[PDB]
Amino acid sequence: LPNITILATGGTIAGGGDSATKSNYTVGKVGVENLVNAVPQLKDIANVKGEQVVNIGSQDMNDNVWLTLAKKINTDCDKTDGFVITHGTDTMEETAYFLDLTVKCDKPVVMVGAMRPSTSMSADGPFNLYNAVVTAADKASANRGVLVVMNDTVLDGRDVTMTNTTDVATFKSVNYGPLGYIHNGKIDYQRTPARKHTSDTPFDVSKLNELPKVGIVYNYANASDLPAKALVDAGYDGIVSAGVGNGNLYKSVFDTLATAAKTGTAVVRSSRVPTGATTQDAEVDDAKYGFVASGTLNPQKARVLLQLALTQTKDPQQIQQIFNQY
Amino acid sequence: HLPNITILATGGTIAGGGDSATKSNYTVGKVGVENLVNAVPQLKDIANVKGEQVVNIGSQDMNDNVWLTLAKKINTDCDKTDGFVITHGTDTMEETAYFLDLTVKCDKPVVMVGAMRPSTSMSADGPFNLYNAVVTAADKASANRGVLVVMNDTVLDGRDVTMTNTTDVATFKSVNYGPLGYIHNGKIDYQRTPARKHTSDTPFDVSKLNELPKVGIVYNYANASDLPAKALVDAGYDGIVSAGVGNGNLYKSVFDTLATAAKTGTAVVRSSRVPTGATTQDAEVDDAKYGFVASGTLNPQKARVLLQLALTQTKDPQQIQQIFNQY
Amino acid sequence: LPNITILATGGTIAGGGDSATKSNYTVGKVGVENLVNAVPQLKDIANVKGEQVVNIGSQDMNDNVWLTLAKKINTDCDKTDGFVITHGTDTMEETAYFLDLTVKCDKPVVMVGAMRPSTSMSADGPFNLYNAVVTAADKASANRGVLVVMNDTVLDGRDVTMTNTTDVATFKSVNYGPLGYIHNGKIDYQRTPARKHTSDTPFDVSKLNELPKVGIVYNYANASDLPAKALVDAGYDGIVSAGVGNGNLYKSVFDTLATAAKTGTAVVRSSRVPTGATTQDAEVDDAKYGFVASGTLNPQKARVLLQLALTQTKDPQQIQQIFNQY
Amino acid sequence: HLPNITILATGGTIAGGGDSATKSNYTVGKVGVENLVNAVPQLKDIANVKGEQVVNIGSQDMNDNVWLTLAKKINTDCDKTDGFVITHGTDTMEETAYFLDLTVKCDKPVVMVGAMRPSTSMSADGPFNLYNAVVTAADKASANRGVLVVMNDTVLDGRDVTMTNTTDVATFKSVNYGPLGYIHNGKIDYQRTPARKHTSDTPFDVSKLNELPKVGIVYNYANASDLPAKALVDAGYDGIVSAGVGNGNLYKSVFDTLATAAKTGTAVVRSSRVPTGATTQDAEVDDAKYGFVASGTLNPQKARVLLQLALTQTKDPQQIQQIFNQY
Repeated sequence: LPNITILATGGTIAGGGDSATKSNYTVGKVGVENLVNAVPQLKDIANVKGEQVVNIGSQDMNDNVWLTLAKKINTDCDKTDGFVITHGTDTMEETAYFLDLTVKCDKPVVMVGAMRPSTSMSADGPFNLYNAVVTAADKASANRGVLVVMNDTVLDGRDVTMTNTTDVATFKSVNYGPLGYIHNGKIDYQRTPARKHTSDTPFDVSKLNELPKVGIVYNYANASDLPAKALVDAGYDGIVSAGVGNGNLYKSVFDTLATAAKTGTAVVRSSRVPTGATTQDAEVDDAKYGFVASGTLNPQKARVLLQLALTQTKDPQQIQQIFNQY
Repeated sequence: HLPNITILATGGTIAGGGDSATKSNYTVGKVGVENLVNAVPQLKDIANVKGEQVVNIGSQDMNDNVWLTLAKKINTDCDKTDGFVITHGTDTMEETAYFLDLTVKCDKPVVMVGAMRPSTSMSADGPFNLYNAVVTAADKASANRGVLVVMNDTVLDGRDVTMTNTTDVATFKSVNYGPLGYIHNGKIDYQRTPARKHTSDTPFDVSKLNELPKVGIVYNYANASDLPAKALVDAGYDGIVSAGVGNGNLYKSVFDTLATAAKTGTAVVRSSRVPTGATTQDAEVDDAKYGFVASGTLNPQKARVLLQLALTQTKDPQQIQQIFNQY
Repeated sequence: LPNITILATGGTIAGGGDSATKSNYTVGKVGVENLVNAVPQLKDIANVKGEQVVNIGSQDMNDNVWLTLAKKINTDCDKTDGFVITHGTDTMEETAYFLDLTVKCDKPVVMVGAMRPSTSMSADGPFNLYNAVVTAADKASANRGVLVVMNDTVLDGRDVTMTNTTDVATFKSVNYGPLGYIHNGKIDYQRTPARKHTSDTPFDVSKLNELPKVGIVYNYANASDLPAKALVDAGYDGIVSAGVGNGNLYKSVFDTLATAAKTGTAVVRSSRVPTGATTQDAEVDDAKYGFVASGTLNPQKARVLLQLALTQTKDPQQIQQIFNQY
Repeated sequence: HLPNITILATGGTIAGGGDSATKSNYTVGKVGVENLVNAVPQLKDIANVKGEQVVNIGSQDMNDNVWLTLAKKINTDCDKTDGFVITHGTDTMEETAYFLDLTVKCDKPVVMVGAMRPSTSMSADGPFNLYNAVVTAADKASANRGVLVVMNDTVLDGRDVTMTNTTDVATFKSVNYGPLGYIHNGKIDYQRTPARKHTSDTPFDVSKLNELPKVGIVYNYANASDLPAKALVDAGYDGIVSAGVGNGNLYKSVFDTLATAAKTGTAVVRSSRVPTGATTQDAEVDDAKYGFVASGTLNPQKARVLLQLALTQTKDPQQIQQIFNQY
C-alpha cells in the first residue's frame, strides 16, 4: 500500500452540528486523527499519516496558510507517496490553484472537503475522503497538477470552482470539464490540464513569508469607485476587477483603475460571470490602459496568479504572458 | 389588426458595431432605435412598432438614474401601448430587469432584450432576439408574469435570469428555477410563472423618487481586505451586499467590519459569489444576532436591487429579511 | 405532527452490496421497516407508517405496479396526510409522471430513491427519505402534482429526469427547473407546473387492469426498421420514436411508422436529445402522416402519456391536443 | 501564405432552407458546397478553400455507406491538403464524428460543422459556424487532437460531443469531459486533448471495407417489450446495444433475450439512455458472467459506432471490453 500523508486545515469535513436533523454547524473542531479512524477503510488502500497544519473554516483562509502548505509539501515530498489536504469548501478552489502553481512535488496532491457536517444525515465527507485517498494513491494521478476530489470526480486545481452554495455536487471544472470519474475505487482518466503547473512554473515561495497585496473589486450598475480607491490608497500591488459581462468596468471603476495602472498598480480584468474567458480584443483596449485580461480565471483565481506573477515581475506585458501560460 | 408595441432603446451591443464582421472588436453607441427597428422588417408582420431612444450607453455604465427614468416612463405610458420591449446591453441586463420587475406597475408585457454579438458581426444574434422579444411582448399570455428577459429563443423571469458565460449567445439563464417558456415558430409554450411578488403586487413606488439608497457590493476571497467594506461604511452607505464565499460566508476581517456597521444602522445583506443556490439562514452565521439579512437565491447585484428598494420602505433588518423572503 | 404513509417499491434506497466501499449491489430483498429506522429523525417531523407494495429494482417496473400504486393512493387518500413512495431511480421519472396523470388524491405524493445503496459509505438514501417526508408534510406541497425529492430538491413529476448514470445529483427538471429547494427542513417554493395534473386530468385507471401497449424505437445512423416492425406485427396500440435532433426519423423507421399510422397505430415523435421540445412545424409534416409531436416529453415520458391518451381516444388530432395540455 | 482547406459537403440544414426567415419550417441539403462557400466571403481571408459534394442528405438518413465513403476519401486525400471541414446535418453529426475519429488515419485537422437554424432564417448560425470550423481546420494546434466538431465558438472532441437540446444553437457539448478549446476573434486557446486513442492510434482500417457489421439499438423503459431485441436476434445481428435505464440496466425480458443472444455469439453492449455518465462494470450486472460489455461514457449511438468497428477485429466479448476501455 502507498504511504499517503493527510494535511488537515479544518473545514466542514472536520466540523459538526448539535444535530443530524438540523442544518446548523461550527467548522474545524475535529483533529485529523479523529477524521482518519472515522473511515477505517482507508487502511485497505493506504498507510495514512495525519498532520494538523491549522484548523479554520476556509472562509478565513489566508496567505500564511498557503505559504505553510506549499513549503510543507515541497519539503516532505520525498517522505511520502502522496498528499491529501482536508479543507473547507468555501475557498478550496483558491488554495487548490495556489498549490497548483507553487508545489514542486510531482507526486499526487489531492484536496477534499465536505458540503455537509460530519454529524449530518448522509454526511458526504467519509466517502469524499476515501476517494481523495484513492486518487492520491493512483499512480496515474501524478503529473496532473494539484487536484480536487469531490463527488466521485477528479478536478484540476486551475478550472475547479463552486457552482452551488449547498449542493454536494457543487465542485465542477466549469470551462474545460473534469479529468476523470471514480467508480469502485478506480479512475478512468481522459484529460489532463494543458496549462503549466507545479514543477513547470517559475513561482518559488520556499523563502517567502508574505505575498504581494491583491484585492478584488465588484462591478455592477452604479458601482462605487470607493472600494478600488481604498485598495489604491493602501498601496496594493494589484487589483482584480470582477467585471460585468466580458470583463467590463463601470465607468467610475474604469477611471480609478486606469489611473492606478498608470502609476504601476497591476490591474487584471476578470468577470463576475461564472464561465468563459475575459478576452482581449472586445470593448477594452488592454494594451492602451496597461491592463491584463484574466482569460478563464474567475476573480479569486486571477488573484492567486496575479499575487504570484508579482513575485517575478511588475511589467504588465510580462504579467499578461503569465496569464496566457499558467 | 396587430398589437402596438413600444421599443425603449437604452444602447447595448444590440445597437453596437465594430469595423469587421469577423473581428470581435466593437463599441456600443452606434445604431439609433429607428435604424435598429427598420433593419428587422419582419417585425411589421407581428406588431405595430414605435421606437423611443431613452439613453444610449453600454450597460456596463447602467445607473440608478436610467432605472428611475425607465420605470416612470413605462408606468406613465402603460395606457398608450399593448406592450414594451427594452433594448439593453447584456452586461447588467439582469439588474435592470429585476429593478423593473419590482417597480413597474403596468401589467402589460415588459420584455428586455440584447445581443452577445455586435449588429455588424457574422451570424449577429440581435435581429432574431429582437424579433422574439416583440413576439413575447405581443403574446397576451406574457401578461402578469413580471418583467421578462428574452434571449436565445427563451423567456426568462427578471428575478432569476443571469449570465452564465462571458460571450456565449446562450448565456442568459434562470439558473435556480428555470425559464418560463420556449419560443418556436413565433409561438410560446409557457409552463411556469414566478411565485415571488412583482410589479403591481409590490409596495415599491419610485414615481416621486429622484435617487435611490446607496448600496455597495464587497467581494470575499482568501485574505480579503476589509478596506472596501470600511470605505463604504465611512461614506455613510445605506446598505452593503456581501458577495460571500460558499453559503454566504465572510472573511473574518470583512465580517468584523460589517457586524460593526450593522450595529450602527447599516443594512447588511449576505449573498454569495457562487452563481447558483440560496444564501440561507441557519448555516454558519447567526443573522439575528448581527442584524444581517440572508439574500436567498438573489446573487449580489440582484440583492443590491432589492436592498435599495427595501431601504425606501424600511431600515429595520427583520422587515428587510421579510422583503427578501417575499420579493 | 402529520401522518405520512411510505409506500415502498424497492430500489437502490432498499438495496445492498457486500462492502461500504465496493460499488456492487442488488435490490429487492430489504423491507420498508429497515429504511424507516435507518432514519430515526423521521419521528421529529411525522408519524410514519410503512407498507411494502412490491420489492423490485425499478428497471423491472411495469404497468401492473403503476396500476396498483394509483389505485392504492386514490383509495387510501382519506387515511393519511401525505404519501412518500420509495422507488428505484432508473424509471422513477416514468412512475412519477404516470402517478402525476392518474392520482386524484389532493394530498402530497412524493417519490424518493437513492443513487447509492443503503450499505455504501455516505449513503444518500437516509437524508433523501427525511427530505421527502419534510416535503410530503409541507402544506405548501399540495396542489403541485406528484413530486420527486432528490438531493435537497423538489421536482415536478412531468419535467423530472435523470441527467447522469451515477451522480447523487442526477435528478433534474431539465426543461423548466425545480419547484423548490430544501434547507433545514423548510422549502422555498417559487414554481408550480402549468400542465394539467392529478384531479384535473380525465385519466382514470380505478377499474383498468392493463394499459394499451406502447413501445419505443431508437433512431440513429443506418437504423434498422426491425424494432418498429416487431411492434407493428404484434398489434401495438402506439409507438414512441426516440428521434434524432428535433424528432427526426431515419428513412426505414419513418416508412414503417407512416404505414403503421395509416392502419390506426398512434405514433408520437419524441427525441433521444435529453432537453428541448420535439416541435410541430419542423422537417416532419405530422398532420400529413397522422403523427403526434411529444413537445418536451422525452420518449419514456411520451409513452406514459400516449398509453393514457389511448384509454380515451385513437384520434391523432385528439392525441396531439392531449400532448398540448398534459 | 494560407493553408489549403478542403470542405467535403454531406447536406444538412447548413446547406438548405425554408420558404421564409420568419417561419421555423425547412427542407434539408438543397444547396451545393459552392453556395455554402460563396455565402461566406471572409473564408478567403484565412484559407484557400476547395469544396467537394460527397452526398447531399439530411443527417437523419446518415448510413454506413456515407461513413465508408468519407473515411476512404479523407485517408486518400490527406496528402493533398492542409486540413478538412465536413459540412453535415446536426442530427447525427455526433455519430459520423466518432466514426471518422476511429477510422481516419490522416493526422491533419478534420473538423465537422453544421447549423441549427436554416440558411434563410434571421440570425442564421451556419455562416459564422463555417468560418469557425475553417479557423479550427487551419490552426496547426488542431492537429493530432482526433476528429473535431466546431459549433457555437467551441471545439469539441469526436468521442464526447453530443446534442443537449433539440433546437438551441448551443446544443453541441462534450457532456462528460468538456470541450478542447474556445474560439474568440479567430484564435483558439486549447486547454485539453482527448486521451482515448484515435485516428492513426487505432487498429480500425476501413480502406477495403464495403460494409460494416450489423449493430442495432434497443430502448429500455418500464414494461419494455422484448420484441425489438428478439427481432434483431432473429435477423442474426452481429451486435446489439442496449440503451439501458440508469447505469445501463435492462428490463427483465430484454435482459433475458440479450443474455441468451450473448451465449450463442451476439456481442452485447450495455449503454444508457441517461445523457451523461458511464455505464459501469460492478454495479447490478455481472457482465463477465453474461458475456456483456459495459459501454463506459459512450451513449448508445456512440457505442454502436465502436461496437461495429470492434466487430471488424474480433467477436470475443473480453476483447471487445478491452476496445471499450481504450478507444
